Amino acid sequence: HGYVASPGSRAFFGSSAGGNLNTNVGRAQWEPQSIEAPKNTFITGKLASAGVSGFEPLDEQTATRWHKTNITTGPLDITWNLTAQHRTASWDYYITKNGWNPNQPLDIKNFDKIASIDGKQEVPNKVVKQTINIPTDRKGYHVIYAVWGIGDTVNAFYQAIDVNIQ
Ligand SMILES: [Cu+2]
Repeated sequence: HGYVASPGSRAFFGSSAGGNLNTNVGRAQWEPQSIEAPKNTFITGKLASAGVSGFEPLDEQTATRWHKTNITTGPLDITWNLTAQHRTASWDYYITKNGWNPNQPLDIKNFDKIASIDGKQEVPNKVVKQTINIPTDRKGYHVIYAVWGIGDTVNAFYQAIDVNIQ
């Protein structure tokens, strides 16, 4: 169990630690760490919730629905907080392509992978800090999809992150 705290994930921003910067986020208000589903679950319109019961409100998709963190292209620091550490296989990061439609359901086919970090089947610390590169053809509102792949289960934790790139 874990979430991306910086830049705050869509779920995390629904919690008090995240400033309640997103309203009406279902279970994400209280447990943004709990978006767990089998690996390689990428159902169109169900990326933000990973299809998980009680996280459905996260799947709404419009240009103005969600709070964005202002960022630049180039390096971006990602910080996870893990409420329950688990042996880890992988950390994968995706971002929406230039030209994507922020008023349509999220579809993984409209993202590129932009980073992949091997977990080495070790147990990470409670705070995990990684740096990924945001490609320079992205500007304005984009969604980063951060996926923590568990080493000793068939599951992963899924974190959609709303950013405004300038
Ligand atoms: Cu867990």
